[PDB]
Amino acid sequence: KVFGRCELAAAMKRHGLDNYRGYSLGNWVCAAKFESNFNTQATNRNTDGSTDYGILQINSRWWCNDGRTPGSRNLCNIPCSALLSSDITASVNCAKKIVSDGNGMNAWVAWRNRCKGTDVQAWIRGCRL
Ligand SMILES: [Au+]
Ligand SMILES: [Au+]
Ligand SMILES: [Au+]
Repeated sequence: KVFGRCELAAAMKRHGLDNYRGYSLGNWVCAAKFESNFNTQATNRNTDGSTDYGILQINSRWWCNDGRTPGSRNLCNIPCSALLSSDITASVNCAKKIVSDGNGMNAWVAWRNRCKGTDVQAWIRGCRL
């Protein structure tokens, strides 16, 4: 599914991402925009052989098993295809774990390069939350 901006904001809000680890909702919406263009099905291969899955582009090197990422971990203990569902619960729950691990949202390259230090509240503007 390709979410609408305020549609994703609302769904991320109900799953408890708004100020989760101090990251306002706009950070999560901004990161999803630039990671996946709000598309739950987005998949992108990394140069290292891993693949990024879903609306928050969670990586197979560390977080999920896709069956083809040799020498890697599955710390969310999920097949990566679970990250492509139109229900974003699995992506969210895995991301809480990622963002909690000491590197915060800097684990998301699109966030660090396109969201961090920006006026991210603009991503939730006009949304009913
Ligand atoms: Au949801
Ligand atoms: Au949830
Ligand atoms: Au994020």
